[PDB]
Amino acid sequence: EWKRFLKNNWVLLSTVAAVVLGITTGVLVREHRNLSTLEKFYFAFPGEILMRMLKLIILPLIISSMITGVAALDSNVSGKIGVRAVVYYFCTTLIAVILGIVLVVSIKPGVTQVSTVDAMLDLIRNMFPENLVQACFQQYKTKREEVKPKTKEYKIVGMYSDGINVLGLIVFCLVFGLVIGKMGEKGQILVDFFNALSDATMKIVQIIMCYMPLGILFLIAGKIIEVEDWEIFRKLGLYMATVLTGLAIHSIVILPLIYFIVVRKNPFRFAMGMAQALLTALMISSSSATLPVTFRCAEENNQVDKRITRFVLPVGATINMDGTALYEAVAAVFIAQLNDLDLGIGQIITISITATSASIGAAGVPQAGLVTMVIVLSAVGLPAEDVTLIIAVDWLLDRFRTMVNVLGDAFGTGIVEKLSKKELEQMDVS
Amino acid sequence: EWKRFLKNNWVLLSTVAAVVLGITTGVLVREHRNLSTLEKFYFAFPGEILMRMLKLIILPLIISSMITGVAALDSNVSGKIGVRAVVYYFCTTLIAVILGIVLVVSIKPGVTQVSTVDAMLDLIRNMFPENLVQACFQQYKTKREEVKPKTKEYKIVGMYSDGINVLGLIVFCLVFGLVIGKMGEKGQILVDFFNALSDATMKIVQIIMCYMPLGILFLIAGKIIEVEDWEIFRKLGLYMATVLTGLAIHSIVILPLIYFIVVRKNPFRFAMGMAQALLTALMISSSSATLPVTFRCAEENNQVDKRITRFVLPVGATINMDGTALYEAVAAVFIAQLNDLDLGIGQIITISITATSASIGAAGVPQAGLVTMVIVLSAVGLPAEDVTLIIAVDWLLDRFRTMVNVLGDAFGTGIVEKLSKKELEQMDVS
Amino acid sequence: EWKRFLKNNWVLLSTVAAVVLGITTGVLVREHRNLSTLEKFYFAFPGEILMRMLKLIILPLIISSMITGVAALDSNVSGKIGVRAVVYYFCTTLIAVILGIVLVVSIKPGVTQVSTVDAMLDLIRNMFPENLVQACFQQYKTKREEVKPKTKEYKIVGMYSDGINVLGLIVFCLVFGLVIGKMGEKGQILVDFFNALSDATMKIVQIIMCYMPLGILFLIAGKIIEVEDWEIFRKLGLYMATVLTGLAIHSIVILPLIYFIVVRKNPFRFAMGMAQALLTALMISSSSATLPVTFRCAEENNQVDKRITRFVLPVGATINMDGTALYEAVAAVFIAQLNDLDLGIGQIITISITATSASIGAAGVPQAGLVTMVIVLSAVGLPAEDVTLIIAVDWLLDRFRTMVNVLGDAFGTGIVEKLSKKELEQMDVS
Ligand SMILES: CC(C)CCC[C@@H](C)[C@H]1CC[C@H]2[C@@H]3CC=C4C[C@@H](OC(=O)CCC(=O)O)CC[C@]4(C)[C@H]3CC[C@]12C
Ligand SMILES: CC(C)CCC[C@@H](C)[C@H]1CC[C@H]2[C@@H]3CC=C4C[C@@H](OC(=O)CCC(=O)O)CC[C@]4(C)[C@H]3CC[C@]12C
Ligand SMILES: CC(C)CCC[C@@H](C)[C@H]1CC[C@H]2[C@@H]3CC=C4C[C@@H](OC(=O)CCC(=O)O)CC[C@]4(C)[C@H]3CC[C@]12C
Ligand SMILES: N[C@H](C(=O)O)[C@H](OCc1cccc(NC(=O)c2ccc(C(F)(F)F)cc2)c1)C(=O)O
Ligand SMILES: N[C@H](C(=O)O)[C@H](OCc1cccc(NC(=O)c2ccc(C(F)(F)F)cc2)c1)C(=O)O
Ligand SMILES: N[C@H](C(=O)O)[C@H](OCc1cccc(NC(=O)c2ccc(C(F)(F)F)cc2)c1)C(=O)O
Repeated sequence: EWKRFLKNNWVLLSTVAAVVLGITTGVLVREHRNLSTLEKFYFAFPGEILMRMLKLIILPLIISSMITGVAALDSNVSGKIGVRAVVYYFCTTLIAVILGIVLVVSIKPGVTQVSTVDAMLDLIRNMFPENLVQACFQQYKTKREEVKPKTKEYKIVGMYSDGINVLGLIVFCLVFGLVIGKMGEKGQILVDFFNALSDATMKIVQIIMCYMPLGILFLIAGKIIEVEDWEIFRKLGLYMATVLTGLAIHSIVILPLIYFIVVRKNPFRFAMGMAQALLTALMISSSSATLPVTFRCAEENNQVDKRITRFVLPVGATINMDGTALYEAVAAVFIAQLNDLDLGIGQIITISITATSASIGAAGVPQAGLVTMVIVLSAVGLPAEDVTLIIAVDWLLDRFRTMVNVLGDAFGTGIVEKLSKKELEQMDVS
Repeated sequence: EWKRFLKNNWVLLSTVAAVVLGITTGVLVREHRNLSTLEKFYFAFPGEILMRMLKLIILPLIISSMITGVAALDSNVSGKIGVRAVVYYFCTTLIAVILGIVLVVSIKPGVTQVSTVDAMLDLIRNMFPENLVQACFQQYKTKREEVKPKTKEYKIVGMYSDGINVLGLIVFCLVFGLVIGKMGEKGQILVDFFNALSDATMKIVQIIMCYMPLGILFLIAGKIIEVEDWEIFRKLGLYMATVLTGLAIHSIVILPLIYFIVVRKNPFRFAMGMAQALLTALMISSSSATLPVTFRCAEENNQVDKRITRFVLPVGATINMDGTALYEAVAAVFIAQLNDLDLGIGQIITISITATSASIGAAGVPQAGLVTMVIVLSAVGLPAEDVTLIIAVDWLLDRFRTMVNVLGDAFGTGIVEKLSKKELEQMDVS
Repeated sequence: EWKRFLKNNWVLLSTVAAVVLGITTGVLVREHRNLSTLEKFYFAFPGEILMRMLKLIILPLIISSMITGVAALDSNVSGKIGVRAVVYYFCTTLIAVILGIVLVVSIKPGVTQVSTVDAMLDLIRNMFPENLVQACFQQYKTKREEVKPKTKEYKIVGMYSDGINVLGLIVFCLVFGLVIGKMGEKGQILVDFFNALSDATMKIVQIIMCYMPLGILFLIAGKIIEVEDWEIFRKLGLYMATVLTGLAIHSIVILPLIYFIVVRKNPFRFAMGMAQALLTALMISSSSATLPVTFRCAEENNQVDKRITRFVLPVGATINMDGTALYEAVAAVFIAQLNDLDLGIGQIITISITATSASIGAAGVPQAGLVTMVIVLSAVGLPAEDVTLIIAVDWLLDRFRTMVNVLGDAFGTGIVEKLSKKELEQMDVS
C-alpha cells in the first residue's frame, strides 16, 4: 500500500514538498552564486505563469459560480424556516469578517518595528458600473480637484483606472441569478447554461492547481533569494497567531453568546455533544465529508428535530464558512501591510464584502479556496504574488478552519430550533 | 377600495409625486441655504446612481432584445401578405422620424433668444466595427489632417474615442437574428437562449424603474437649484408644443394622404369608424391592451377581411410605433439643443436610424420606453441626465402617442387590404 | 444551360472578373486623371469596409469553431487506433509549416533587389493572458530597460499594446473544448450552444464572401494606381514559385520518406494507385467531395483494411490540411517581407502555431480559408489589406493544395496500417 497513499494524499504532499524544495534550492543558490536584478526575474518565471493562470480564470468563475450559487440557494429556500437559516449564516459570516479585520489592524503583523467621503461614494459608484464589458477590466476613481477662474471652490472629476471590478460583477450576478431563478420555467435554459459553465470552470481550476507546486517552488525560491535578516518568518508567525486567535475567540466567545441570547440554554452542554463531529472535522479536513457524523451528533446526541436538520446542515455545509471568511480578511490585510501600504476604509469594506459574498458561489471543490484568496486580493488591487507566503502556511490552518465551519453550522441547528416553534407544530398537526 | 387603487396606479402617481416633491424641496432648499459647487454634487448623487444603472442595462438589452425581435418577426412573416405590412410599418416610422427632425430643427426649442463627407463615411465605418468586444465601449472617428514633407495635401487618420457603439450592435444583432431565425432547427438553442436573456433583462429594467422616482426627485431638486430666470419652463412648453404639433400633423396630413394615394377611398369615413378604439387608447394608455377594441372596430365598423386583420393588428401593436419614434427624435435633438450643442448630419442620421430600429426589439414592457430614450441619447454621445426634464413631461404626452400608434396600425389594415386583392381570392378558392 | 452554370460556378468567376475589372479600371483611371493623396483614400473605401467586415467576424469564429472542433475531435477519437492518426496529422502539418517557413525566408520573395529571449518569453506570457475579455483586443510586450539610482543593471517592464491575442484565445478554447467534451452529459448544453454558434458564424462568413468581389475590385484598382515600375508582378511570380516548390518538395520528398521509414515498403507503388483520387481532387477543387473516390482507391486499388479506412479518411478530410498550412505560412511571411519588415523569432513561431492549430476548427466551408489568412496575419500584427495580392493569385494554387491534402491523408491510411497490426487481430478474433 504505497501508490494508493500517494494517490489519495497528493495535495498536502505536493504543497509541503514544494515548500521544502523551494527553501533548500533558494539556500543552495544564494550561498553559491550571486544573481543580478535581471536574472532574478528569469528565475521567478514559472511563478509568473502561475500567477497569470490564476488571474485568467477568476472572471468566468465569479460570473458563473455566483449565478448558480444564488439560483440554487433561492431554489432550496422554501418557507419561513429557510429564511432564518440564511439570515443566521450571513450575520455570523459578517461578524467573523469584522472580528478578523479588527484583530489584524490591532495586532499588525507585517509592519516592521482626498477625503474619506469620496472613497465611501466610489464604493457605491463601483457597485453599478456604467458599462458591463468594461467592468471586467476597469474600475472608477474620483478625485476632488480645485476650480479657479476667499474660500476655496472644489469640483469632483472621475477616471477609469485599470483592474477588474469584482464588486460590480458580484452585484450584477447576484441580481441576475435571483431574476433567472424566480422566472421559473422560461429561464431554465439560462440556469442550465450557467450550471454547466460553472462545472467546466471548476475543472480548469483543478488543472491549474495540478500545475501549482512547480510554480510555488520557484516563487518560494525567489522569495528567500532576497532575504537577509531573519524577519519575514516572524511576520509569518504573527500571521498564524492572529488567525488562530481569531478562530479561538470566534468559536468560544461569539458563537456561544449568540446561542445564549437566542436559545437561553447552556451552549457548552450543547457543544460537548458535537465532540465526534469536531474531532472528525479535524482528522478529515473537509466540512462536507464530515456531514453524516454531524447529522448523527445533532439528532441523537442532542435533541434536535430532524425536520430542521434536513435543511440547515446540507445548506450550511457549503455556504456557511466563518473560518474561511475570517482567514481571507486577515490574509488580505496582512498582504496589504506586508507591502508597506496602509489601506483606506473603502478598501477595507471592499475586502469585507468580497469575503462574505464569495461564500454563496461555493460548489464543493476545495482547491478553489486559493482562487478566492486571489479575488479578495484583486478587488482592492494588491499584488497577488505575495499569496505564496500564505500557501506555505495554509496546510497548518486548514484543520481549525474546518472545525469552525462545522461548529458554526452545528450551532445553527440549535438557533433555528427555538425561533421556529410554531411552524413545527403546524407541520406536526397537518 | 384604497390600497387597490394605489396598487393598480403606481407608475403615474410615483412619477407625479416625485416631480412635485422635487420641485418643493428645491424651492425650500434654495430660499433657505446657499450651496457651494461641491455640495451641489453630493445632493444630486441618487440621480447619478440612477443614471449609472440606466446605462448598465442597455448593452444586454440591445443585444438580446434586438435578436429576439427580428427572429420572432421573421417567424411571424409568411407570405406576400406579411411582407407588405412590414414595409408599410417601416416606411411610416421613417416618415414620422423625418417629420419630427424637420419640426424640431425648424421650431428650435432649447436655444436661448472637417468635412461633412467624413461624418457620412464614419456613419458607415461604425456599422461594421473592427472588433466586436470593443464595439461595446468605443466608437470610430476620422480626422482629415495635412501632410507636409502650391496646393495642400491631406491624409485621413482615425482614432477610437470612448462611448458605446449602438449602430454596430444594432446591425450585427439584426444580421445575427435573421441568420439564427432562418437556420431552422439547428439554431433553436440560440433562439431559446436569447429569448430567456431578453425576459431576464426586462425584469431588471422593471427593478430599475422601481428605484427611479427616488432618483428623479433628487435630479429635479438639483436642476432647480441652479435656476434663476424663469426660462427653462418656456423651453419645456415649446418642446411640448413641438411634440404635439408633430403628432397633430402626422395623424391628419400624412397618414390619410398615404391612405388616399393607396386605397383611393375617403380616409375620414374610415377613421370615423375607429372612434371607440381611439378614445379607449386615450383612456387606457397602452396600445396593446386596446387591441380587442380595435379588432371589433375594423372587422365590424368597417369592412375589412379578417384574414388580414388576424396578422396586421397583432404584429403592428408591438413593432409599429410612429408616435414614440417621433417623440424620441424630437427629444434627442431637444436635449442636444439644450446643451448649447449643434448636431451635425452624421449625428442626425444616427438618431434617425436608432429611433426606428429600436422598435423591432419591443417586447411589451412599457417601462423600457425610458431606456430607449437613453439609447438614442447614447448613440450620439449626449449627456443623459437631462432626460430628467423629459420624464417630468412624459406623463402628459403618453396618451397622444398611444393614439397615434393605434391610428397607424388601424390605417394599416386598410392599406394592406387594397394591395393584396389577388391573394385573398386565392385563399378563398383553395 | 447558361444560368445553371453561373449558378454552380460563381466563386471562381466573380473572383476572376473582379481581378480583371479592377486592373482595367486602375489602368483607365491612371492614364486619364491624376489623383491626390486624399482622393486615393476615398477610392479604396469599399475595400476598407471589406477589411473591417473580415476582422469583425474572426473573434466569434475562433472561439466557437475551435471549441466545437476540438470537442468533436475528442468525441471521434476512441481507441489507440484513433490516437496514431491524430499524432500523424499534427506531425505532418508541423513539418509542412516548417518547410514553408524555411523556403520563404531562403528564397525571399518581396524584398527588392532588445533580446531574443524576451520575445520567446512573451510568446509564453501571451498564451496565458491576465484577463480574458482584454485578450480579445490587447497583447503583452516586455521591454528590457535600465535602472539607474561598473556593469549595467537591467529591469523588465511590460505594457499591453493593442491588437487581438489569437494565441491566448486558441489555447483557452482548446482547453475549454477538451474539458466540456470530457464532461459527458452535464456539459452537453455547452456543446450544443457552441455548435449552433459555429453554424451561425459560418453563415455570416458566407455573407461577407458574397460581398467580397466588389471590395477586391476597388482594392486591386487602388493597388495599381500607385504602381510605376513593373516589379510587384515579379514578386507575385516568385511567391507562386515558392508555394509551388513547397508543395512539390512536400509531396515528393517528405511524405514518401515518412512512408518508407514507417511502413518499409515502396511509396510510389502505393501512390500510383491513388491516381484517380488525385486527378479528381485536381478537377473538383475540394478535398471533402473527392472522398468516395479516395475511399474506393485505398480499399480496392491497394490492400488497406476497411476498419482503419472508415476512421482515418473521414477525419483527415477536415483536420489534415498540409497544403493549406504551408500556403498560410508562406503567405504570411511574404506579406511581412512585402511591407519592408523583418520578422523576429517570436513572430515566426506565432505564425507557425496559428497555422497548424487553425486546422482543428475546420467545418467544411471553403470560403473561410480567406478568413484564416486574416487570422495568421493578425496574430503577428501585419496590415491585412495586402491579402488582396494573395486573393488574385489564389485561384491558381487551390488545385495543388487540394492535391496535397488528399495525398497526405491517403498516405495516412498506409501509415496507421503498419503501426496497428495487433489491434486488428484483436478486433478480428473478438
Ligand atoms: C458580538 C455578538 C454579541 C453579536 C450578536 C449578534 C446578534 C444580535 C444577531 C446575530 C444572529 C442574529 C439572528 C439571526 C437570524 C434571525 C432570524 C430573522 O428572521 C426571522 O426570524 C423572521 C423571518 C420571517 O418570518 O420573515 C430575524 C432575526 C434573527 C432572529 C437574528 C437576530 C439578531 C441576531 C441574534
Ligand atoms: C409625405 C407622404 C406623401 C409620403 C408618402 C409615402 C408613400 C409614397 C409610401 C409610404 C407607404 C408606401 C407603401 C408601403 C408598402 C408597400 C408594399 C410593397 O410590397 C409589395 O406590395 C410587394 C411585395 C412582394 O410581393 O415582394 C410595395 C411598395 C408599397 C406599396 C409602398 C409604396 C410607397 C408608399 C405608399
Ligand atoms: C523530414 C522527415 C525525415 C521527418 C520525419 C518525421 C518522422 C520522424 C515522424 C513523422 C510522423 C511520426 C509518427 C506519427 C505517429 C506516430 C504514432 C504515435 O503513437 C503510437 O503509436 C502510440 C499511441 C499509444 O498507444 O499511446 C507514436 C509515434 C509515431 C509512430 C510517429 C513517429 C515519428 C514520425 C514517423
Ligand atoms: N476545508 C474547509 C471546509 O471544508 O469548510 C474550508 O473549505 C473551503 C472551501 C471548500 C469548498 C469550496 C470552496 N470554495 C469554492 O469552491 C469557491 C468557488 C468559487 C468562488 C467564487 F466566488 F465564485 F469565486 C468562491 C469559492 C471553499 C477551507 O479549506 O478553508
Ligand atoms: N404607450 C404607448 C403604446 O402603447 O404604444 C407607447 O409605448 C411604448 C412602448 C411600449 C411597450 C414596449 C416598448 N419598448 C420596449 O420595451 C423596448 C425594449 C427594448 C428596446 C431596445 F431596442 F432593445 F433597446 C426598445 C424598446 C415601448 C409609449 O409609451 O410611447
Ligand atoms: N480546397 C482545399 C481542400 O479541399 O482541402 C483547401 O480547403 C481549405 C478549407 C476547406 C474547408 C474549410 C476550411 N476552413 C475553415 O472553414 C475554417 C474555419 C474556421 C477556422 C478558425 F480557426 F476557427 F478560424 C479555420 C478554418 C478550409 C484549400 O482551399 O486550401
